[PDB]
Formats: sequence, C-alpha cells, structure tokens
Amino acid sequence: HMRIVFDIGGSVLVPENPDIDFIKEIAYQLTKVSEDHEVAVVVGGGKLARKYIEVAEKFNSSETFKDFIGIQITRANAMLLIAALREKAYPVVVEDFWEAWKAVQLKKIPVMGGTHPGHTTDAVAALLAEFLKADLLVVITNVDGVYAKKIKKMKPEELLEIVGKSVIDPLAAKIIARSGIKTIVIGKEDAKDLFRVIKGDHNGTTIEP
Amino acid sequence: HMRIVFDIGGSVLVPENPDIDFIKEIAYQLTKVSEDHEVAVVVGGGKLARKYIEVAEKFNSSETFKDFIGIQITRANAMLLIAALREKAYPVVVEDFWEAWKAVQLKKIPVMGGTHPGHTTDAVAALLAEFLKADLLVVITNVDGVYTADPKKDPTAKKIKKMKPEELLEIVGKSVIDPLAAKIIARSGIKTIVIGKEDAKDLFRVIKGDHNGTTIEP
Amino acid sequence: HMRIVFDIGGSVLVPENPDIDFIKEIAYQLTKVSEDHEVAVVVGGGKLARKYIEVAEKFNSSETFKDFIGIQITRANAMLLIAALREKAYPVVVEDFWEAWKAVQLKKIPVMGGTHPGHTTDAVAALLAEFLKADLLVVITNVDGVYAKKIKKMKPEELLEIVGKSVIDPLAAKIIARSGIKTIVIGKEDAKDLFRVIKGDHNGTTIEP
Amino acid sequence: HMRIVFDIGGSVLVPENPDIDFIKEIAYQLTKVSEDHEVAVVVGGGKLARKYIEVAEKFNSSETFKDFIGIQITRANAMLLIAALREKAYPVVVEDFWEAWKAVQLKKIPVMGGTHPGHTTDAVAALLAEFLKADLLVVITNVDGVYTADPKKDPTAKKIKKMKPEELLEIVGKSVIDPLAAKIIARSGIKTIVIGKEDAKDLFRVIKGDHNGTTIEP
Amino acid sequence: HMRIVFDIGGSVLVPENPDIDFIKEIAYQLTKVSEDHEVAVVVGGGKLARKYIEVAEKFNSSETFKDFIGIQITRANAMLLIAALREKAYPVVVEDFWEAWKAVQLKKIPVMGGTHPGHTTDAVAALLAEFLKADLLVVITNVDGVYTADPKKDPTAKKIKKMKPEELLEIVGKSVIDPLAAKIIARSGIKTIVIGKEDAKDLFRVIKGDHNGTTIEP
Amino acid sequence: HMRIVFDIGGSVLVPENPDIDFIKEIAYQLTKVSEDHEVAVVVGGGKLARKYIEVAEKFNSSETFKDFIGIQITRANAMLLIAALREKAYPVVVEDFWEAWKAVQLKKIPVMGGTHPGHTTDAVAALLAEFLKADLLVVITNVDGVYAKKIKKMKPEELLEIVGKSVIDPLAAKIIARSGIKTIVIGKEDAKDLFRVIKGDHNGTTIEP
Repeated sequence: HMRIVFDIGGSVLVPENPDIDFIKEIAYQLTKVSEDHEVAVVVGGGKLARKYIEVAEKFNSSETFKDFIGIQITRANAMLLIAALREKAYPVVVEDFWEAWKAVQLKKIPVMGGTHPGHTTDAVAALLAEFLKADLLVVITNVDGVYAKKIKKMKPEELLEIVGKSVIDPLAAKIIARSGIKTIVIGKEDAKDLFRVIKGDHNGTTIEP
Repeated sequence: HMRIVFDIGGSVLVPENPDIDFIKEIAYQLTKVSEDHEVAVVVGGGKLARKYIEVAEKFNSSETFKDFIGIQITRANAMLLIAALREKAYPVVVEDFWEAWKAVQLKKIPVMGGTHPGHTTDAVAALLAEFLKADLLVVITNVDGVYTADPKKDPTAKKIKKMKPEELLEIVGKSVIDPLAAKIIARSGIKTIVIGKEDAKDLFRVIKGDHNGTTIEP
Repeated sequence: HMRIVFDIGGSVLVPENPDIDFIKEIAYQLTKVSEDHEVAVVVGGGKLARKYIEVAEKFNSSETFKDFIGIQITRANAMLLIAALREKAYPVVVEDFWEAWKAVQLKKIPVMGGTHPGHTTDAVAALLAEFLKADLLVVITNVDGVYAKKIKKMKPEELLEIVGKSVIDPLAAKIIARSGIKTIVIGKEDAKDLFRVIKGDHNGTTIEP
Repeated sequence: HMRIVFDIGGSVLVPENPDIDFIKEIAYQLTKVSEDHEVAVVVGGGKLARKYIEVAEKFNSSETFKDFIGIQITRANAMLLIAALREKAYPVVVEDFWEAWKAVQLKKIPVMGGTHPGHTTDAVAALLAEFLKADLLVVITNVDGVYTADPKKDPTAKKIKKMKPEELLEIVGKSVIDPLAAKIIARSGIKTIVIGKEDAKDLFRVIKGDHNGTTIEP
Repeated sequence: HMRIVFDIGGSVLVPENPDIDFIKEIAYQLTKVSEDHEVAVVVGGGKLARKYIEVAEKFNSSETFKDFIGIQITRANAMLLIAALREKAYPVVVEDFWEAWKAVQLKKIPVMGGTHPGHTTDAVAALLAEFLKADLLVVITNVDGVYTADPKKDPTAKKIKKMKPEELLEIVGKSVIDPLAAKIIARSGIKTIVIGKEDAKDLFRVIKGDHNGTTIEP
Repeated sequence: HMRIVFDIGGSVLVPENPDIDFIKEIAYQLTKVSEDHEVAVVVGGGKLARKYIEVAEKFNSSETFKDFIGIQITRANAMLLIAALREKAYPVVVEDFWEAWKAVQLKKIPVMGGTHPGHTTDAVAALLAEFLKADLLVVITNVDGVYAKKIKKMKPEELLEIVGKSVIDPLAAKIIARSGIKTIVIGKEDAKDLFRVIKGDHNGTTIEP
C-alpha cells in the first residue's frame, strides 16, 4: 500500500462558505482510500482566512500576526473535515509532524492546518509528505494543474522554474525538489474521485524525478 | 483605579462577517479606559461560530466537538480585537486565567476566546472577573439590557434597570446571560453591567454608572 | 461491547481518608469490565478536597482558585486509582478528552480528575461520555439514587427539573440531556459489583430518553 | 537587597492536616521579608504525601510513580501558601526554575512544589537557589537545626551552630537534608540556614543571622 | 530609542568549536546596545550543526529530521550566548515570537535558535523583526556584506553598499541571505544591515550607519 | 520476553565527534534485540557536552544552567541514534517517562536524553527502568565494569558503598538499590554484541539482589 498526503486548498473547501457537498464527498473518499493506504491531510484557509486577514490589515497589524490569523482559520477548517471523517479521523487538529506520525500509527487520519508564519499549507503538506516519507503528495487546488498550456509530466527542477517565472508556494516547491516527492496537482473536478486520482487516472500534473 | 473585565458578545463582534466599524470603535474605547484602569477582554463566536458549528452538526459530531469548534472560532475573533488594540494588547489569545493575570501585570490587555466545552464566553468572562477579583464585569451584547422577556420577540418585555444576582438567576433559568455565567456572578457577587452597543460607544460613562443598561449586584 | 464512562464520587473514594478496600475492589471490577468493554474513569475530590478548599476560604481566596485547588486534589485521588489499576491504566491522569480518547485506542483505562473551574467531576464524566460517544455513563455517588421517594426510570428532561427543584450538578444534567446519554446513578453499595450494575441489575436510577 | 529562597518542610506545613496557623504566620513573615527582598518558596508534602504514597505502595506501584504522587501533593500544599500570600503571590504553582525567575521579575512570590522523581523538595530548593544565584537558602523544618545525630531519638545529639558544606555532606551521608540537596549546596557553596518553626516566627532576624539554628557556608 | 533584532550567523558563532572570544565580545556589544535600545537575538547552528546533520544524512534521515537536528543545535548555541549575556539575558532559549515580545517587556534580551523545518535562522530573524516591528535587522555573518557574487570564490565579486529589497531578491535567487528571509524582508520593508565580524566589534557605530557592510531598505 | 533499558554513555557515542561506526552498530543491534524484547534507550552527553558546559563556565553561569546545557546536548546526541534507528525509533527525543511508556505501547524504541538538573543520564535510565518495571538495565560506559580489581557479581547495597568510597552516579545507585533493578555494567567492547550481552555473556559487572 501507499502512504499519501493530501493537500486540500482552502478556496476549494471554503469557496465562500464551507462547501458542504464537497466536504461530504472528499471525506468519504479519503475514508475509502484509507481502507487500503495510510492517509494524512492538510487543509487550507480559503475565503474566510482572507477576510480575517484583511480585517487585521486594516488595523495595520504585522505580516507575521496576519499569518497567525490565517493559521487559526485553517485549523478551524480542518475541524470541519475531522468532523466529516467521523471515527476515522484523529480527534484534534494536528499541529506538528510527529503528531501526524502518531495518528498514522493509531490507524487514524491526521488533519493539519497551517503551522508557521512565512509558509502556506502547500509547504506544510510538502514537509509532511517528506517527514512521513509519504509515497505520494496530492495537491488539490483551484486550477486544473500546472500551466498558457498545461504540463502533464515534469520534474522538481522544472517546477522551481515555473514558480520563479500562484499554484504552488516556492518553499513547497523547494521541499518537493530537495526530496524528490512524487506530487500530483489537480483541480476540484478530479478531486471528485480520489480513489482513481491516486491510480494515475486524472487530467492534472505529475511532478516527479 | 479599577480592574474591569469586558465580555463582548460574538454576535456584536461578528453579526455576519466581522463588523470592522464596531471592532475599531470598541478598540478605541477599551484603549481609553485602559489609560486609567486595568482592562481584560473576552469575546464570543457570533455568526461564524454558528456556521461552522452547524456544518459539524450535519456530520453528526458530538456536542463537545461542536463547542471545541466554537472555541476555535472565538479565538480567531479575539485576534481581530488584539489587532485592533495594537501595542496595548497582549500579543496572543489568552487561554487561561493566570495568563490573563500575567498580561495585566505587564500593563497589557489580554483578550480571551473560549476555554472549555459546556461553557459560553459569558461564563468565561465571569470566571475571569472572579479570578482577577475585578471590580466590574461589563457585558456588551445584542440587547439594551436585561428584560422581563425576550425584547426582540415578546411585546410585554420590560427592562429591569437594577437587580440582585438572585433575580438574574430567576430570569435566566426561566437568555441574555446563560445559567453557569449567572451562577458564577451569584456565587461571588460580581458587579455586572449589561449594555448594548449604543451605550458601548462611551465606556467611560458606562463605567461611572451612566448608561441605560442593567446593573446586577448584591 | 460497550464504551462506558464511570464517574466515581470523591466522598466514596475518600470518605475521610482513602478507603483502601473500596479502591482495591472498584479497581479490580473496572479491570474485569474492561476485559469486555472499553472503560474510562473520572474521579472526584471528596473530604480531602473540602479540607484544602476550606483552608483557601480562610485566606479569602477567590472562588476560581478554590476550584483549582479542588481540581488538583481530584487528580491526586485519580493517581490512587491509576496505581490500583496497575498495568491496565493509562500512566498519567488524563486532563482533557482527546487524551482519554488516545488511551482508549491503546486499550488502557484513562483516569481523569477535574478539568475546569465552574464544573464538578460529574460534568467532566458527562462531557467525557458525550465526547467518547460512550454507550453508558455510571455515576457512583453517596446516595442510593435520584430521590422523599426514589425514581427508578426517568428521562433527561425530568432530570433537569429535579436538579432545579446535591446528587448531580446542573451542568452535568444539561450535558446528559442535550445528548441523551443513558445514565445510571447508584450508591456505594451497588458499586460493589459493577460487572452486574452495567447489566441493568442494580437498585438505582436509570436516566435515558 | 538580597534574593532569598525559602524551603518550607512539608511536615511543618502539614503535620497531619494543613496547619492553618503556621501557614498564616509564615505567609505574614514571607510578606514582610518580600518588602525589602526578592523571595521565592518551595514547599514539601508532609503527612498527606505519606498517606497517599503509602496507599500506592499497597498496590505495588513503582517508586517513580510514588514520587510523582508526592510531587502532586506538594503542589496542592503550595496552593495553600499561594492562597495565604494573597496578592503578593505568583498565582500558579511554579513547575520549573525559569518560571520562578519570571515571577521574581514581576515582583511576585513564586511558590514551587516538587519537580522530578528521585529528588526531595530540599533538592528543589537548592537547585532553585543555585539557579537564581540567591544570596541565601533558608530551610524551615521539623528540627532546631543540624545535630550530630537525630535529636528526636539519640540523647547525645548535639547541635552544630556552624559548618562547611563538606561537614554537612559527612553528617548527611552517615537526615535533616538529603544527599542530593547537600551535594548541590556543596557544589555551589550556597549559604544555607537551617531553623525550626520557633525561629521561623521572625524571618527578619533569621535573615540577619540572629537565630538558634545552623548556618552552612564555605 | 530603537528596537533591534540581531541575526548572528552560526558559522561566526561556532566556526569549528564555539568561538569563545567572539561570543564574549559580541555579548559585551549587545549589552552596551541594550542600554539604550530594546535588543532581541537569533543565532545559527554553524559547524556543529553541519556535523550532526551530516551524520543524519549517512543514515538516510529525511530532510525534515535534519532541519530538526539543526534547530536543536542552534538552541544549544543560543544557550552559550545567554550564558554570555549574564543577568541581561532572558534565561531560556525563546522558541516563539510572542515569548520574545515578553522578554522585551521584561527588559531582558531574548535569544532564539531555530523554530521550524524549511527555514534558516535568517528567516527566523526576519520574522522576529517583522513581528516586533523592529526598526532594524542586523545580520552578522561570514562576509563583509552583500556582493555581486561569492567573495570567497568569484574574483569579480563587488560589494553593493546599498540596495532595495527587490535587488536583494534578485541577487539571492540567482547566498548571503536565503530566499524566505529575503521574501520576508521584502514583504515588510525591514531595514536590514549585513556586516562581518570586523564591523561587529562596534555595534553602536553599526547602528548609526557607520559600517562597511550592506544596507537594504525600501 | 524482556523489557530492557539501555544506558549508552556519552563518551562512548561521542568520544570526540560522533563515532559513526559505533552508532551504526549499536543501532542495528538495538533493532535486533527489539525484535524479541521491548527496548528503551537513554543517551549521554560525552565530549561535546563538556565543551559547551566549559564555555558556560567561562561566563560563570550557574551550575544549574550548565546542567541545562549538558541536557540539550544529550538530546542532540539522542537524535543521532533515533536517526540511526530509522522506522523502529520513536520520532522525537522522549523527555519524560510516560512518553517513553507510550512509545513502548506503539512498539517503537523511545530514545531519551537528560531530563533534570542535578542528575546524570545514568539516573535517568535507572528511573526509566524503574518506571517501566524493566527487567534489565544495561549501562554501557567507558570502563570494563565496576572496579584495583573487577567485581563480577554484587548487590545494590554493595554498589552504594563503592559509589561512596566515576562509573555510576550516586542518585542512579540509590534508584537501582531502592527498587532492586538488575543492572549490567559493560564497556564499549562488550557493547559490540548486545544480543549476547543480555544473555549474560559479557565480561562486565552484574548488580542484582
């Protein structure tokens, strides 16, 4: 079997408000996938995070404190997934990697939010995939993949170039490259059938050495 | 100089989306008040809390996990106030009473969200006030004060300008303030003031007893 | 099998000093019950807690600090049970619900004391039973049940009335009602044979919708 | 102005049940002393600790779990002192040395219980004193001072008014103070005073060297 | 009075073994500076970090565990500085920004090691400066300042006395300072000074702009 | 099977720099031994710790802070072993006993460093062996055993005498005595084949009642 880390974008889980249908589905699918593989999840902030961050900006708070606000929101979102995962999820929002590790040992799905200023949840999932020696890293974002056109197959090296030229955070790309983490970038559409997405059946981007 | 704990209702702070105008304004008022007094604050969850809690209910989560989600939302809300209080605020959402005590020692304003399942921020505010031996508990909520019945519904609802903890317990059990918060106010005899956001526009007058809200004390 | 939360009153475990015979017995019984069911325990403060609380009262400490003292004592008592439970108990006094949850996963009996000012251990066990989605909540107190006369069967709604009219804390009753937690209230006598108490064989009160 | 660490024996604080009179009195003395000096405190377990530890022994618990139970009892005891120190006390039982340092920065009295299995509160007090670079360690225990033998038993026991760490080590190894605490006092050369509760009635005189106890220093 | 964050490179602090002379000297300089300003410090890992990280690589440990090992070494290093700062230092290695804020409130110098995998102490220093709204970030490293290329290798490397965050980003991406640290400096516009240990001999002059290093600001 | 606590001296793991060959070997052996027994490890500070401690001494830091520095170094060393133990070790350096206990339950080798000022890692391993009710305590130091001559068999009582007359810390000896923990003291040479060292085949000292 495989150890997989799923990075679910905030805008996808919370486009405006929480997308209940999508949460119901992604939760069910994650459960099925965990029947055969070891699963771990990291959730983003989305619209809600940007609203609270914007409020802090009006009070001219530091950029660091804004990140801390964005982080607290992501943990709020993660709780919605943990709820949706029922008895299969780890009860608390995992805040560090070894904790996610403990959940895996207990056969429970750990759900993380952000962890530190300066990063995005993409960076968290990448570092999580690297810490867990995960076999696969699935990034579900707001776009079909890595684009004028769409690149289907590429390597970490090629990924750092595009990032330097949205989609995926630079720190996340550095981590995916330094470790050579097989990563898959798909949109909300392919995420409607994860079970097959991990089988290579998807219309996204596959980044691997 | 007094020690005052402010209990700011979540629906006043976040009616739908965060009410930036009220946050800015109440932050200015708290700052003014803190010039002469020791100030501590507790904020509720509001509309955002109810949205996230309802989503959890749709997945049949336990009421305990729902409370935990509400607590998590109150802390995000608390961060908005901290941002508004600027350099006068204790930098981090305070999670326990002795930490709030600490912020006060440092001449900073601690801002708390929730703490434990089963309670509301109102209970948190009362326990905080009790712990700090505050001189006053000011509850800023979605109503003018304490009425004989729900003022937003019952036409016969009349405002009770003054009352003792015992009476508040009766009216509550029969809710502006919940039971636990009411029991804490009664067990310690905490002087409590219940006002709406109109009176909240001028906290220095509210503190002096110049308001149209309700005053509860032994 | 069942997931059961046992709420052992402080006065029962510590009437004056620790009742060693009762601790020996309740510990053994809890062990047997855990052979077939998932067990979790919450212990009260009793006489000792009231003595230390009274000392703080003489120094006019706040009501909140008094609760904190009562809480530290309950954790002291819980350690006596953990000791009595030997290799079957979780080594540390559980301080929060998800920790009790972890112990259950490890097949170990978690023993909690109090957790927050304003509550009683009854409230803790009720919230614990609700968090663990426990099947049964057993409250072992100083009285035969819920009394001039003794009510054998009743519902949460009926329980909130009596509490408003000792025995069980209001916050605990609110939690038992909002979730509909099947609860059993017995005295020290029935607690001498737990194995059968959970079978419905007892002369106490059964509160359930 | 000096920095002083007070090591209050658990059997003096809780002979059987908590000794309210001694607690009240020692709290007043500590408060007076804190007016001119920086004060920190460590308290032991006493009779309650022995009761709970003996119960654990009856269930064949390891000695490590027994120590942990003792530590837990010392902290409940520490809360009684904190309650007695009122507004002068750091609100929470201090669990590590740097936190005690912090309380001192805030002009408050930190009160510690135990910290780690294997040690006694005496060792905790010595390490605390060493960490804070205290000028003085005052041990208030169940004996008049340090004797050539147990004064409660041996008739030839004679009190040694003054001695050096080395001597205390000899007398201890052969116990008013345990080995580890003694080794810490010797490694750092901490000026230590050992008195009973009679001399504890007036700490300002004790601090000046006016007591009938034992003074240990290099 | 200013608020200054000092980013002391691990290879300057521990070239091979800890450089006691530099530690002693930089501690004296920081102490002098702290007389008039609020000072906070972050230190790197150096040679010891690379040794322990290389050992981990030989056992095929993940890059995340390697970072964690580096962080652990930076904190041991931070303890050497704290020891050097004596009574002016916050007693414990600070692990998060709000704790550093706290040390500053207590008129003490917080010293941080690393915090999270993926970052370097340079990033930590920038985030710290951003969080404290520091007036200045002083990077003391193994080079004279910022050059057009590696001065220890490329012969055409020329020092750029002044530049804007954007330029630093270009030069870095093409490293005195790493990308993340550079992005943080650019997002907030933190006035940053990059000097070697020669200029570090006199921080009061460095602070005034009297140095031969590089100054980065919007 | 047995529950064994291994106390690896700092000078042995770090004579000057980290002895990579020895780490590779001790790690492999610990892994094999854990195939049949429950294993737990405590690592010392060695040369590196003495260097950092000496630096603090030059700045006249307190003896307590020096211990804290020595402690942080030991945790640095423990991370090298955890790395060398790969997927068989507990991911984080265990800082307290019940945490080591949790690792055991998860079938993972917990690696501790120091824990509190005033102690040595020998004291930590002894208290750990006592907390875990370990069957055996193996102390790997810089000397062949307990010496002019070498005592092969002895009792805790006899061990406290020699310590009062290096090798093993007094607090560690008190703990080994008060609990009667069967202890084996060997040098770096015997530690080259742990699997047999625990079988009684070694040229060291066996301290037991």
